[PDB]
Amino acid sequence: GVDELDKIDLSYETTESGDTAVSEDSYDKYASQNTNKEYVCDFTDQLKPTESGPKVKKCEVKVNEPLIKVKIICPLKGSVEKLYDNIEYVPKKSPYVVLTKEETKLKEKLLSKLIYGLLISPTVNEKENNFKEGVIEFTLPPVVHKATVFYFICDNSKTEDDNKKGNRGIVEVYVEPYGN
Amino acid sequence: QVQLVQSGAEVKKPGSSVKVSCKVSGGTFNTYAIIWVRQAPGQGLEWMGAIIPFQDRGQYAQKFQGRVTITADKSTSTAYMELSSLRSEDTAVYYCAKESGRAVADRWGQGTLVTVSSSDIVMTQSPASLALSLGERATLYCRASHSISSWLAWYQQKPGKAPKLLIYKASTLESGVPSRFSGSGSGTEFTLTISSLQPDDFATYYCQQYKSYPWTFGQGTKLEIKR
Amino acid sequence: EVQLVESGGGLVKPGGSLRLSCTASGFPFTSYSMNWVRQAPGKGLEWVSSITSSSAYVKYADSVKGRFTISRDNAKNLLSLQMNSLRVGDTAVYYCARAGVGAPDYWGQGAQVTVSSSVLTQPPSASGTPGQRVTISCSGRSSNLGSNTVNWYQQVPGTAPKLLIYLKNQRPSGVPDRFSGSQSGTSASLAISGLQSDDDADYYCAAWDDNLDGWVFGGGTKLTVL
Repeated sequence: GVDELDKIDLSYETTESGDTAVSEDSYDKYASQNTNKEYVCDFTDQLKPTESGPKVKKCEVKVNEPLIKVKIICPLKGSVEKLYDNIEYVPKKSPYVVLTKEETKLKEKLLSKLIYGLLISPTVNEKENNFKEGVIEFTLPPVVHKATVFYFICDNSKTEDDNKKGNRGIVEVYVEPYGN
Repeated sequence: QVQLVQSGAEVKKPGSSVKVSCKVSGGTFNTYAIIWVRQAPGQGLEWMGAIIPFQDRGQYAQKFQGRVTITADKSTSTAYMELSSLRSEDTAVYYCAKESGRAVADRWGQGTLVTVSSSDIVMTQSPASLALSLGERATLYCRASHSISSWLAWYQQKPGKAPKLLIYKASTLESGVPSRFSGSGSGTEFTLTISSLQPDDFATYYCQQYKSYPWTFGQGTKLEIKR
Repeated sequence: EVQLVESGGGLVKPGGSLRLSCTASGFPFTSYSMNWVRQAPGKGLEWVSSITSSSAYVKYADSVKGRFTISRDNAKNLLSLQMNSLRVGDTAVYYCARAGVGAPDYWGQGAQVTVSSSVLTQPPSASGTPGQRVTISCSGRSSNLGSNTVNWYQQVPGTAPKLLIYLKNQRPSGVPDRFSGSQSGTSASLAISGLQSDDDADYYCAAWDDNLDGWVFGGGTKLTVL
């Protein structure tokens, strides 16, 4: 489909674990902070370099009701000296571009071609809706016909302080059908 | 840790159907792929299909298309592989496996014996067999007919057991694998090396590409002790 | 070592113009949106304008729409605010404030601008003796607090607002655990435990308003430590 050949990288491939070598049964899995209609995944304090690193921090966002708004916060490099120097986020074009599992690897997909009727506002408060500024947002539509799963990454595992290593953030947005 | 439990053995007549179950306990079931691989008696491994349960639709190898169904019951965390129009040639041990976020199938069921009685990447492995003594350096070769980048895994299979993953991404050792194992290669030529052979090493080793379905295996290298 | 330094302030005749500038240090300027907030003498905080990192999206308050223009040069780590057709109502300290995950997290000392010849609701006063747990409340509408997290500022007179609570209940590094914030529906409040004389100051709640497309502040509450 055209418009996809112009916005996504068809050659991109990654995995949930990345280069951490941690299997999913050893992830630190936890649920998003859900308040009213807003489900939030905040990695502000989850990814700092630790002795045991690299760890995988997976935030699970489970949606089965309409008009839910998802906010994801990924600390910027420089926010705290030394701790996020090598932090990276994927896709760079989030939330317009997301990762979906094709076969057994994560590849790029346009979120608007995945959850139709989605709303992505260009701004988050006064900021740009992009991990470049530290936070992304999108609002799911009143109706979803099919189960959908897509991922975001906020990886500080390549950052090293002392002998400590940062953790790898993962967001899984599991949108079960709703609205009939 | 994750455990996959399959249904019991089954004897079937030619032309009938068989359904093998696979119960996953521990870990997450709905968003990770379940794989089905069979192995005829004394033969190599053969990928049949896969399924990510939340999608409710499976993917299949052309050999079995129109003849097999892979389902998943999310309420019981149980995957099924149903194979119709059975043959004597379908006599094999059928394994289910699961990927765990590292793309490779690193969790395997015990296998289920089914006896029937009344443009794909080609992996080439050498030597077919290797006879060495303890303390000696072992070197196994594996070639891919098309570039697979670094999406290559090395399995150790003892008799009667399921494949055990030793190396993924060409050279990443699975946890618990001793350092005397090492992997190397990129593109089309890969090697598995055992720096000093130990008693537990003598088995049959397979390489497998997981760049693209249908996943394909080499015919293995039987590494046995020298007289 | 993040710092924001304004300049250009001074006395302007009613109807004249003035160019404010703010120069940034200590952080990647290209990774942060910027704001201008103004505080008239004796009064509270009023958001003026915002500009995104790439200058792709500018937003203004209707108080200043048509007269004010925000710009940035990231090669010069520069933020700018041209102010035209000024009025006595525009008399205020003009802070440049870096945008945070919630409300703006770092502020400059402010440029004094003198021109001479919809809101959050806070209690006007709050008091308590040392050691007590005092409460300051904040209520709004569904366009702000009904769909956006609250933030809390502490301003000692003569200095810039200091961020205490962002994103409802998060504390910036260096803020004691005795400060905590809660929020429910269109209501919210701030809790200050172990009250001490060092807390005697004004407190503002802040949240985004989707209808206004800008930051809204509370009128402010003066906490006196008895």
